[PDB]
Amino acid sequence: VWKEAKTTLFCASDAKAYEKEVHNVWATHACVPTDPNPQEMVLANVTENFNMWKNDMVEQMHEDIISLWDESLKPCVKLTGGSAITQACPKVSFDPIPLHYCAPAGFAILKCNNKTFNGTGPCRNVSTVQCTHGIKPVVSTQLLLNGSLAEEEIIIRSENLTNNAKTIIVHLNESVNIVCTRPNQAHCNINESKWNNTLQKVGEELAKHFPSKTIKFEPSSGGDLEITTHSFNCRGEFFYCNTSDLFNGTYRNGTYNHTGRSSNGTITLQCKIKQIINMWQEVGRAIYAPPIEGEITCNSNITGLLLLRDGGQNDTETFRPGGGDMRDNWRSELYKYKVVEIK
Amino acid sequence: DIQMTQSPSSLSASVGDTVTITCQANGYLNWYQQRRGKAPKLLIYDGSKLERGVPSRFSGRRWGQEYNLTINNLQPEDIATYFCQVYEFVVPGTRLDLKRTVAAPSVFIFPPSDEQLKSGTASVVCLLNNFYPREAKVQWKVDNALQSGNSQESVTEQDSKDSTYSLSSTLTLSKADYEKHKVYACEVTHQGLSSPVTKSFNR
Amino acid sequence: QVQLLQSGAAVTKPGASVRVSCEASGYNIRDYFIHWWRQAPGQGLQWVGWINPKTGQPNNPRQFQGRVSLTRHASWDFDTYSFYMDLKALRSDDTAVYFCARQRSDYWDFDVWGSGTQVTVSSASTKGPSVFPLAPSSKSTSTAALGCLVKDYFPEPVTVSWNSGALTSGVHTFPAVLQSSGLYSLSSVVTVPSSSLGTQTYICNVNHKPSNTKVDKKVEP
Ligand SMILES: *[C@@H]1O[C@H](CO)[C@@H](O)[C@H](O)[C@H]1NC(C)=O
Ligand SMILES: *[C@@H]1O[C@H](CO)[C@@H](O)[C@H](O)[C@H]1NC(C)=O
Ligand SMILES: *[C@@H]1O[C@H](CO)[C@@H](O)[C@H](O)[C@H]1NC(C)=O
Ligand SMILES: *[C@@H]1O[C@H](CO)[C@@H](O)[C@H](O)[C@H]1NC(C)=O
Ligand SMILES: *[C@@H]1O[C@H](CO)[C@@H](O)[C@H](O)[C@H]1NC(C)=O
Ligand SMILES: *[C@@H]1O[C@H](CO)[C@@H](O)[C@H](O)[C@H]1NC(C)=O
Ligand SMILES: *[C@@H]1O[C@H](CO)[C@@H](O)[C@H](O)[C@H]1NC(C)=O
Ligand SMILES: *[C@@H]1O[C@H](CO)[C@@H](O)[C@H](O)[C@H]1NC(C)=O
Ligand SMILES: *[C@@H]1O[C@H](CO)[C@@H](O)[C@H](O)[C@H]1NC(C)=O
Ligand SMILES: *[C@@H]1O[C@H](CO)[C@@H](O)[C@H](O)[C@H]1NC(C)=O
Ligand SMILES: *[C@@H]1O[C@H](CO)[C@@H](O)[C@H](O)[C@H]1NC(C)=O
Repeated sequence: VWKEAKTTLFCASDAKAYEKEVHNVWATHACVPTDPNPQEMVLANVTENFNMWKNDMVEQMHEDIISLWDESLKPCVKLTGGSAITQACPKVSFDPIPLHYCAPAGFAILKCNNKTFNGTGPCRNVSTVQCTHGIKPVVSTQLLLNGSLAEEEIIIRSENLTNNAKTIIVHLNESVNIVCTRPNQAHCNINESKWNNTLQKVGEELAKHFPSKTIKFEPSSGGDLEITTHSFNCRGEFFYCNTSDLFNGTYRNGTYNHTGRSSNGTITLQCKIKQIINMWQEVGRAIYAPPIEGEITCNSNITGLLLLRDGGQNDTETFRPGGGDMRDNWRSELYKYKVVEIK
Repeated sequence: DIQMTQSPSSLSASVGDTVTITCQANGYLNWYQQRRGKAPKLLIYDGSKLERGVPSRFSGRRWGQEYNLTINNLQPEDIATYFCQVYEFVVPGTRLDLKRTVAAPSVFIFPPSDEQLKSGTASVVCLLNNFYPREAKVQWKVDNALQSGNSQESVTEQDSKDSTYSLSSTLTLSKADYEKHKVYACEVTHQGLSSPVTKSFNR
Repeated sequence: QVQLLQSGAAVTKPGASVRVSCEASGYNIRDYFIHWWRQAPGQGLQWVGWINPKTGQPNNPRQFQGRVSLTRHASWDFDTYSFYMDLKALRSDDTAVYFCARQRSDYWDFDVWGSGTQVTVSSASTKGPSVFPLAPSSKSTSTAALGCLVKDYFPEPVTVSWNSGALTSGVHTFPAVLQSSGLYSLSSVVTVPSSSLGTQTYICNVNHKPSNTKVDKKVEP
């Protein structure tokens, strides 16, 4: 009664047209208010196939957020190799709002129900919602500052585990808190006790598909500062937190040992607000004004990892933090969805 | 954990011959051709799919973990090493040789010159002239003792005249170590020999 | 038209560093990873690692992690990409030819390769060759073979001619092999008639143009 197809999806939102922040501003002249009562036509005994790495919905979400950052958080001077531009660079409120994405009439979004679904292959339990659940679009490398969590066991996501060129996405089960501040040279704060427990159980799942090997965690192997260093954006400020002591441990025999230089039972990552930024959206460099005066703090809860396995021959797989392409972030949320035409 | 093996190592055929090589693998396999001292050339990808611009006489069949590469009607321009590749892993490959009659190598051995002894170094050169196939085994023996880790050997290319090869091994050691022994031998093994042949000399 | 242009042959002393470039052009460069391979004499291709053009993210095996760093440099309209491979602490077995290649698809098929650059790790500066005679002390039939020995020179190459170019029949010049001392060494032998000794003058002509060294040598037992 249905087949797979492509459609120009529209976004649903619970935003407000009276807010200062550029997210509510955008999500009103670009999105349609929520239902908020969608129908859950859930039925069993029907199997469907999904693929989070070749999914059409991801590219559309990538497009709208691109227009968001471009017209919202405006820089001072951009460089496009042979053609620069100068404009006004006003500071503004910057806090993401959870968004939805819906299919028009004649089309339908299929939803998997197997909470242990990795991201590719068939799925026994299917349902149909006209839209998608509340999803917060957070741009962040290495770590996923905000997202959902599976109440079930930890799931590993990759287009191919055998392919070391494919970025690995780790969907956790328990939330891990992260606090990045700028008192009146910044820094993050992560609870080592929780962090040790998380990487303990991550290794158990990594040693499932790679049993014989001892799992490791080394810092990034190099590249731009945006990818090597865990970069994000709090209230419009481009933070770059040194992660060299965050990913510095070893997992063997069902136990994980972290180095990490924890000077007070808490992981401290030296952050720094930059003004020269390699743009993730368009190819070029964008310059910004110095931070705001006062406190700059946002309490985040990392729900996922972005890792890349090193290739070669030693019965010991080392994993370094990755990312770069912001599509992967939204694949870890849209993994359970797919566009399907009713006709 | 990717396991890949390729057979055979040595291979010989004439012009217009139909040739086949096999490579056991558990992943995406690609076939390559590499001429001497040059970059590898892609031929077959995904075990079957033919690369554009590549002669149609090349072909590959995929089933299970067994991968074949087939070259119908061999050509002189096809004499090169062929290696199969899965992801990060590359097998040494199969060397394609211009087929000829099995021939025994003419073994020679040359004692170190006096001028070199002045320098404090001594080099003994064993010679394997005009032979086929390429596969040969040269072991150095000093006072009935096998030498390991002090000998280098260079092999010439297949001649367009007689289609044979030449091998020159060189035992390198100090004059101090050269003047502690007497008999210097040179054992050579080849498919064209009834038994290993030794050529020695004394001081 | 997609072409990957690598740098010229580089000779570096051990311990020091070397840089191997690879000018990529003629395609949608950002959408394809660039991998590196090295080729020691004979053996098989060795994976050095890949690099993400847009990101700059490298991926090296543990045997290279620390000594190698893969970087890139864009152009004006991005029609030219410069992929740099830096190898910090060079050792003896780092001497090889490195190949800049392009990952076309997820099948890991490499359709476009560079010509390659000869990286020779040695600290021999520039020296002429030492010519040593090869002759049979004891006459046991041996149908007879003799030659010369080109020893301890740098760098390549050495042209070897017999009897000022007269003798070409049965002449075999062997490819030079790089010794552990950081000096090249080859040998050239010729098959001579058994009765030719004494009634024939055998002279080899070793030429080393880099160090401007040409030596004539006469060999007889
Ligand atoms: C299908 O999945 C839903 C959760 O999304 C669950 O409530 C329901 O029990 C599942 N159906 C069956 C038969 O297990
Ligand atoms: C997902 O499950 C299928 C089998 O149902 C398996 O082939 C595939 O490798 C899995 N994907 C991941 C990301 O592990
Ligand atoms: C985390 O996942 C492990 C996998 O077995 C599970 O045992 C544990 O209960 C989970 N903890 C959480 C997040 O509740
Ligand atoms: C790390 O976390 C695990 C799981 O919570 C815990 O059992 C273990 O004691 C911790 N390891 C160390 C040595 O602190
Ligand atoms: C993540 O979500 C938390 C809770 O709503 C919020 O306080 C925080 O600002 C978010 N992190 C960022 C910077 O996106
Ligand atoms: C992060 O900090 C570590 C420790 O000082 C340093 O070695 C590393 O270079 C830093 N990373 C970057 C790329 O700034
Ligand atoms: C785990 O490690 C301990 C030593 O710490 C060893 O005694 C035990 O055999 C190991 N168990 C397994 C199954 O690896
Ligand atoms: C791992 O952490 C320790 C403690 O900070 C540090 O000394 C070491 O250099 C780190 N290793 C890296 C950078 O991979
Ligand atoms: C972090 O996530 C957990 C999930 O249970 C939530 O309880 C907590 O309020 C979050 N912290 C904040 C304030 O973002
Ligand atoms: C991943 O790649 C391997 C390469 O052999 C292939 O066998 C496997 O089917 C791939 N997994 C999928 C279906 O994505
Ligand atoms: C591969 O070729 C061999 C002969 O060389 C043949 O025996 C075998 O059937 C072939 N494998 C397949 C499955 O095509």
